[PDB]
Amino acid sequence: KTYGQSTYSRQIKQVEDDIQQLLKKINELTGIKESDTGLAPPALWDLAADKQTLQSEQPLQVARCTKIINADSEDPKYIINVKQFAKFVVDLSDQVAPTDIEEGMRVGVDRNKYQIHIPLPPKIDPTVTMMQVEEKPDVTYSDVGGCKEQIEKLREVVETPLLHPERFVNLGIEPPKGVLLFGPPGTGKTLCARAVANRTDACFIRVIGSELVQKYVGEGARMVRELFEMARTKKACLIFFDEIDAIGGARFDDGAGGDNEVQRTMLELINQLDGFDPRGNIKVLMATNRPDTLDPALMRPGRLDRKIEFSLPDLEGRTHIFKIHARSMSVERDIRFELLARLCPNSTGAEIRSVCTEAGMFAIRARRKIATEKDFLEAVNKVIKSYAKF
Amino acid sequence: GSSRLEGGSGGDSEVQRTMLELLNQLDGFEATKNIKVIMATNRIDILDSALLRPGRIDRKIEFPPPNEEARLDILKIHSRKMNLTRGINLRKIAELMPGASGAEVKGVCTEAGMYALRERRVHVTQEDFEMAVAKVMQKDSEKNMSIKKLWK
Amino acid sequence: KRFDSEKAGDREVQRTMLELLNQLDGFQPNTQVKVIAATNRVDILDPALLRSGRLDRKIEFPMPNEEARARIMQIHSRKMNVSPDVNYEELARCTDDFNGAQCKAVCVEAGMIALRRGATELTHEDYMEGILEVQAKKKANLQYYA
Amino acid sequence: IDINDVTPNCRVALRNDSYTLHKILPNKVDPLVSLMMVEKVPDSTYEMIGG
Amino acid sequence: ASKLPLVTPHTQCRLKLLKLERIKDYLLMEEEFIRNQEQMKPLEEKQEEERSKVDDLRGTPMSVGTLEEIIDDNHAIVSTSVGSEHYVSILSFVDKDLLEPGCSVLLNHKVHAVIGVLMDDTDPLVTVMKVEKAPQETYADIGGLDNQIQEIKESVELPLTHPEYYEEMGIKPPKGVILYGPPGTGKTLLAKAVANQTSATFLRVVGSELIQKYLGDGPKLVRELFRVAEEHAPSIVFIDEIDAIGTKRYDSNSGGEREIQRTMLELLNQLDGFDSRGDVKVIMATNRIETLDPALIRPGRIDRKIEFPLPDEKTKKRIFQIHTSRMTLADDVTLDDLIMAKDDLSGADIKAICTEAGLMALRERRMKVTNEDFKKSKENVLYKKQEGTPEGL
Amino acid sequence: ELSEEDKQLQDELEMLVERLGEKDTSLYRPALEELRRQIRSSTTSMTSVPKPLKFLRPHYGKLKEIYENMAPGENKRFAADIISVLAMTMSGERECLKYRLVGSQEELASWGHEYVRHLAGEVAKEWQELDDAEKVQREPLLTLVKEIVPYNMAHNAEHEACDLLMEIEQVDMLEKDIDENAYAKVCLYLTSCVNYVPEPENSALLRCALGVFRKFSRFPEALRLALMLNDMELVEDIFTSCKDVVVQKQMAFMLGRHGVFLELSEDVEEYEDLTEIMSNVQLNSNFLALARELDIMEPKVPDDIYKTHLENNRFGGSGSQVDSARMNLASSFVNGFVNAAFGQDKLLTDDGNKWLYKNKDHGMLSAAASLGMILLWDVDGGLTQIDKYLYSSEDYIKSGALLACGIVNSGVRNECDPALALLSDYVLHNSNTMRLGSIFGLGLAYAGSNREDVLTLLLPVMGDSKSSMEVAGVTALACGMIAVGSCNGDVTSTILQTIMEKSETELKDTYARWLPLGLGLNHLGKGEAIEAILAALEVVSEPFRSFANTLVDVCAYAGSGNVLKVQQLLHICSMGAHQGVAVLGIALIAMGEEIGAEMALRTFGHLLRYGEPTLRRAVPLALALISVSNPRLNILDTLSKFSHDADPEVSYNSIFAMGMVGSGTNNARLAAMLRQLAQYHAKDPNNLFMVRLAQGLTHLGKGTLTLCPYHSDRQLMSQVAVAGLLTVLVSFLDVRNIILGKSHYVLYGLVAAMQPRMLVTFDEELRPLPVSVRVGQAVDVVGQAGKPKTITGFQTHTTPVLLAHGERAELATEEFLPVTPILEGFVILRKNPNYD
Ligand SMILES: Nc1ncnc2c1ncn2[C@@H]1O[C@H](COP(=O)(O)OP(=O)(O)OP(=O)(O)O)[C@@H](O)[C@H]1O
Ligand SMILES: Nc1ncnc2c1ncn2[C@@H]1O[C@H](COP(=O)(O)OP(=O)(O)OP(=O)(O)O)[C@@H](O)[C@H]1O
Ligand SMILES: [Mg+2]
Ligand SMILES: [Mg+2]
Repeated sequence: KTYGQSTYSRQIKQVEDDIQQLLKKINELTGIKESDTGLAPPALWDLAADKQTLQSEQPLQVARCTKIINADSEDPKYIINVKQFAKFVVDLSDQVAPTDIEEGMRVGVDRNKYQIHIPLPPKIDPTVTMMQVEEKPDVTYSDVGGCKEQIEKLREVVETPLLHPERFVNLGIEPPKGVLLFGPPGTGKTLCARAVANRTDACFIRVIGSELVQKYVGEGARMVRELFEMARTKKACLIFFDEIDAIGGARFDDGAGGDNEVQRTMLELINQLDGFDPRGNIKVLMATNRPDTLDPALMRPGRLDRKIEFSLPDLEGRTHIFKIHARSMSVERDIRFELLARLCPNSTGAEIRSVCTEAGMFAIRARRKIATEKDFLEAVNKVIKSYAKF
Repeated sequence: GSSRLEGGSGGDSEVQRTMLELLNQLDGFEATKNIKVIMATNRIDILDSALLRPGRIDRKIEFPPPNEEARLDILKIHSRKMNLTRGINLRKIAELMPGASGAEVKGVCTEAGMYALRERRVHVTQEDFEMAVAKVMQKDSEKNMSIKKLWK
Repeated sequence: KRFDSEKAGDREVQRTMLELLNQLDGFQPNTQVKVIAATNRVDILDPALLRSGRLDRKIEFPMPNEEARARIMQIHSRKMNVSPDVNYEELARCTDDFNGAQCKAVCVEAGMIALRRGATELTHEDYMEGILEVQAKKKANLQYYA
Repeated sequence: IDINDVTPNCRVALRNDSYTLHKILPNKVDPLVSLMMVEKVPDSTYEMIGG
Repeated sequence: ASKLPLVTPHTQCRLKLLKLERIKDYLLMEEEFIRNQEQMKPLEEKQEEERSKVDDLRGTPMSVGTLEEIIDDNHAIVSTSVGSEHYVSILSFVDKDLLEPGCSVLLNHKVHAVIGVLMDDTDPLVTVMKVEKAPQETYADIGGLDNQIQEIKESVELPLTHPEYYEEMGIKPPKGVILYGPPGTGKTLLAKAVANQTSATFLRVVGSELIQKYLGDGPKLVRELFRVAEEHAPSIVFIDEIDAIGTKRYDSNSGGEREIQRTMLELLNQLDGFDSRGDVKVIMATNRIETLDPALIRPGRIDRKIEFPLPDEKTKKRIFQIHTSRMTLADDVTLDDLIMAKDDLSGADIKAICTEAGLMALRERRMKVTNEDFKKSKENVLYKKQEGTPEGL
Repeated sequence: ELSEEDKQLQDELEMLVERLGEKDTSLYRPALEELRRQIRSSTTSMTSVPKPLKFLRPHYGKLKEIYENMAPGENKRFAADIISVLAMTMSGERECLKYRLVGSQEELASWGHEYVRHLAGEVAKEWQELDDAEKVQREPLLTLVKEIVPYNMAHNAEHEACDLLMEIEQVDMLEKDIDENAYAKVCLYLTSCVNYVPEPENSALLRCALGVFRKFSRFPEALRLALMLNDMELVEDIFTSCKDVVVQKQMAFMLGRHGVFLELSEDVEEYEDLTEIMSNVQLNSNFLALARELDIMEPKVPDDIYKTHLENNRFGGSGSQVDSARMNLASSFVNGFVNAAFGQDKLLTDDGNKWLYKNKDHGMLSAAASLGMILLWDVDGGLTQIDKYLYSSEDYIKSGALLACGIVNSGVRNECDPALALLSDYVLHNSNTMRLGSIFGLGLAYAGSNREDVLTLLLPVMGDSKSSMEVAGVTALACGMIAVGSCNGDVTSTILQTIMEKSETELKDTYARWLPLGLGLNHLGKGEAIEAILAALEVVSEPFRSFANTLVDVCAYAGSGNVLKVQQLLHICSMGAHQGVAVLGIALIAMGEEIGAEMALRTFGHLLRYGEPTLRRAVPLALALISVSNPRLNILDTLSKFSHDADPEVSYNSIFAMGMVGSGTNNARLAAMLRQLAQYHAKDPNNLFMVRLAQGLTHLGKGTLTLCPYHSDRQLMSQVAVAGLLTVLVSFLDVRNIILGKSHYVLYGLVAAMQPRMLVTFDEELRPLPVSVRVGQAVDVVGQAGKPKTITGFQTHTTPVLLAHGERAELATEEFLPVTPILEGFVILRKNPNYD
């Protein structure tokens, strides 16, 4: 047997095995054999055997997707383009009001008279619709230690104007609509981005620069346009371009074409950010390690108004980071996190988190259930000193 | 071959599916099976590196351009199945054809056959072979100098 | 610019450019549709596109001078409650090598600084702080200069 | 028709109104591999490939 | 099977025994009830004829479409083979957990309602990338690493084998490992050994395979490599020869250098970015670590950095024994004489020595390898040194 | 083997089997000390069995022999200690504990946790096996346990310490060394273990937790535990002992929420205000303040909920002719539910007589009561509006006004006793309809009060001759609600006498089902104390006897999670009509622990799959009770399946259960499903009535009210709320005759369970104080190291938030320190002195 993990370990194992066996017996007795045709469990062939599939196939007809092109006269007369089928001049159904249908939107049409029955959401690239955050991270501003002024500026750029709009309209201020985050690796740029995503009560669209690079000519620009249209659809929506240096390289066209397609994608991004048309209620973050490579047009105010600089934390910030990262750890009662912060010279929150994890693993190695100050010291020696060449 | 993730196809291209199945069969069949495989290539570099892995076809043999004796033997091999007249000195033909390769030696035989055809006899002659070499080697030199001019 | 290169992709945009050239000026002259074009770079534009029958009036837009900077700051401070102390001439002198966007940034940053401080109306100090913020100047950790 | 005869990659005939497999039509195997055996490969030897 | 989430302390405890005893009691109740009711009445006929009604509802000639978008109200836009798209109703007998954009759905012939979903091929890139059991060997072959093996196990194996140790302390396991050392020390060997000894989908990619010839394909390849790594439960992604794609990242470069940099940036984001990485472990090997990017090997990206040194005195003997295990030798082999020289010999060099000695014995027709054969093979192997003598010394 | 120098040096002692035996003293102390150091030395791997132990394993018999009976000074002690540690691997008898009892007395921390845990398990096993007769032998075990416990507490094994003390049953020892840091974790673990343990130990665990909380002066937590324990003397003691008036106000809020009133002595400080908070006099004012803050004041007419124009009007002309009176009744119920507690309504307020006379027969009674439902919690304003209808030419309208007054007073307590003052006149009136209205109004107004005057007023009605079975059952229900959780001898004797007095033919009536329900409500929550009632009832006719037996048993074991009782009920299910009550009681019992709730969901699914119509007509009503106000997608799908069902009773019960599950949630998906169901049952009057009721329930209040009995982190149970839910559901058991009939006023029992979802935070002087909070799904953090987060998927709002089921709230900033840790309901917040 083993060395003994717990007095109840054998009982837990036995009960788990019995639970698995009972589950197997119940499954065998009730049937529920897997189906290769994608059939739900018989207990959920529910209203499907009958009584709603019947009453859904009887009254609910089949509509066909089409795209309106023109509306003729005040009297309803709509030109539609059924994909790969045909084009028709069609009328509305009694259920749909004329105001619901506009030019360019997708409308379902019946198969007999081809009249519009229901408007449909706009067609959007899967690769741009998957940029939306949907589920937001659990990080908060309290988990970012050592950055007070930076976070204050970031909030007043992205958070406060959305939360308390009247405060700025009253004083006649148009708050900055873009911010750039730059600094040494591991300083907390993406962490602050996650905090902003969590706190925001609005659309958060996450875009990675490398995604906009595409094989075919004129694809990054199309993706950028679709992304900004989807953003405009919303009442207010934040876009975060991580690693923007991938596509924001400075214009250097000369002789043989070099990165011309990426430059075109950048130009489309610039045009969307600031151009003839008015940008919606869209606030834009950008995080990068090499702000130098960015182009003057993109770094101009009106596209990136604020430039927040992230630097290695001070002693107090290092102490706060140590506390934050040791919060959810099994540690002794009194550990001099101030001593640890001093003992680690200029270093990043990533280094501090690595130190905490390595202290925990030294404990796990020595077969202890409580990380000690000695463990933390050994972790500092291993991370800050031994790997000092990196 | 070339590579398994080459054009971004993710290995789904037919050219790479064929390589995958060839490698699968090669790994499946055992060494002590008296089924050996000999693969040849004029372009070793572009060859896929997954075939030269240990546990597969790893041994490799090189082939310089044929020397005089090799050229004569290849000429004999490719002229075996042709009606040749008495006293045909393929050795003198090989000498009159210096610095020729397998393709040239193969083509000279067909050209000699065609010249015999034009003369309308069922046998190839030494003069026919001489004219055939004079034609094929000269056209090869013409192609070489054309390539040189294009480079210029 | 059109160049003889073996790289594809550029040839498609070149074909679109040729169509645009023909539409601007060519067979079937057009006299009812005007054109306005804006470019950050004119050294890369094709000669056939910078011709005198297609883009006749090439207007240069220089970086603003002191008076231009003062006017821009006034224009963008029209709507804000600004005290009658701000020396827009001093701000123009101190904002050398700026553009209109940077001057707008100066004004909006002055407003935001006032908001941070909790002030109803802006001030010359707020404007100078905004100028410093927009300049995006970093310190070298020491100032050994006299 | 027994399913065991409905093998992968085999031509079949489906009825008109409702597609219902009702025959297993002949298939062209097209064996392209039984045409490159050279037996013992006579008259191909080291002596005559000298060099 | 959608069983209760215990979420008791999650460590062996009396509360976790009580919550678990309760589940067992309820399951026993259900089992007894179902058994007794089945004995009283089979209900097999009732279970049947519901399938008959379902088959009636979904006609005989079911067509295969392609789901495009779910309106989230038991309605969908489905594209037929020709290319047309229809706005139909997702019926109640279709397992909606399988529906996702791009899936192959089964459509009714007349009404085109979604009445099922078909399974799809299993090779996006999995068959190409996965290594299966490593053909080389298990941990037995590796000789003289020991501490490096322990570090790798603590990185990749232990989290899957005993996760309670980590869950107790509340620390998450170290993110990734990078194996660095001079050429021929055993980085790929250890990676293959852990791959064959582990229970997680192991994926291997050589950095030279990420230098694609078309714009954006390197980034797409890394994106898809990490895409089919969360789809396969626990997984280990081993990017061998990272030095090809990762580099100091000097801005002043032209050509494919920019594309390589973009690929590296995408890999950086995948390793640590906005989104949580799920349960995937990354291993990397590099003969040349000094030229890598600090952003690429920063702590949060790669936690552990293992050094692989050249075998010194006894690891050499161990590799020699391991590689000569399946090889008959004459009783005059001075393996100690072979290893005694301080010739910076590598394990790959030892393997080549053994293979060449066997090959030349075979050439000479002998039935056993000799000490002179080993010595001549070693001399031939060490003949591949090159360089200049006086230069640098 | 490679490093077998360890083997060689281990032999240096192993072969010297008597190295300590040899007379030379150089090998006595140093040798054993070196062996102890080696075995205690740790390793670099977490694999198994440290190398020294794996090496000394075989040398067990000789290790024993070298101990035997040599000199007792130090040699025997050290030998015993090494034997003990080695005894871990052999895993036979209790040799580790034996030798620790007789061996070296060192500190276990020097030996490590993997050994302390083994020794603790052995101590527990020996204590359990050992009989009480051997007291003097327990003392060494007691001192060993004393040594173990603080070690676990200091090394962050609070769960282990609690487990050991619970196994040896000496749980009272914790309070003496709990310390102020591990008290939170220990109390949480004990309170979590309380649920899954039998009766003789659950109370002990709760009392130990309360002791720790009182020791550290966590008065709100202590009062929560006292309320759970149902120890009113403890509740009074805690409340009076608390010497901080603000904390006493917070506890007064908790007591008022739970429906518990303490008769405070007039001399107590701030007595009138502490008694005003408990009486919920300000509840209506706070509710209206929240409504104004959230901007939901505008009344909503039933048409807004119905949204007929969205549906495809295929039959907009000569459509199906539904019962217009029934649909008007549905509209009245929907209006009442939607506008509940707000005070304004666009139908009855503007011109109420027209809307009332639009209905027919009893529909007038229900519509009139809807006015009180709307004016809920507004006793002051209830009368000035209900007076117009209190004097009407229609007995139905007057009875409805009586019930409306009762409803208005329900949930709040005044010193004027308006409900009694108004409804004591018509209790014995000769009109049975007015009797019904007055009885139900009084019951709803004084539910959970245990008022002797009201009870003695009501009780004679049951025995009165000129009282229909309906009035008798309604009086039993009212008495049960008034005396819920009281075991009133008067009520139980009266109900038993009434049941015995009636004949078999009279008991065949369904209205008679309300008497056993009354007894069960009276005895609710008192398990093992209903044997007397069962014995008394054993002399009634077989069918009704079985029904009453099952109902009383399930009501008595309500909210206990008794697996044995659930097993008995499943046997009953697998005959008569008591099977439905058995199915309902399964949920009634499992309504607590989430584990039990979900396993019961599985069991109910199997019950619907294999079952008879009687059982199937009751499963849907069990689902609603198990998950009321918790719109779970799986449960909603299950209910939607059986909404379109052949059995009309199953369809009706499924629709109403869907409404109950969605009660007070405004769930968009549920609203869409209900509109689809209205379209489906466009031409079925009863089903359409049920659909309209379900829509009204779904939009109960305006998202500001809940019917969930539980509160305070889903740990405390509301007797009045459970009583109302049981009333409505047991009535539904025969929906055709009661609800779709002449007695649908029973639906107003839900007013008992109606409570707000708000989270309003006040200052120290009972004044609104907006504060930023994070609202997200709760996360269980038991037995997790450190201070892990307590919420997931959270967002930030300002103080007056509406909390959905399973939503915890946590203050965003450290500016304010809450008096109570459970951020829910009304919470007083204090400034934090060390904010910056
Ligand atoms: N101030 C900080 N407080 C707490 N944790 C921090 C801080 N700075 C960095 N970290 C840690 O660093 C980890 C690395 O992510 P981070 O956001 O810092 O990277 P980054 O600066 O955006 O990196 P890159 O330059 O590679 O894009 C974060 O997960 C967080 O744990
Ligand atoms: N310690 C060792 N034990 C056994 N074989 C070894 C050892 N070191 C190297 N080898 C041999 O080296 C051969 C070369 O592969 P290996 O995995 O060692 O390379 P590597 O260290 O990853 O080198 P590179 O940096 O060039 O990728 C392996 O086949 C293995 O047989
Ligand atoms: Mg980042
Ligand atoms: Mg390698």
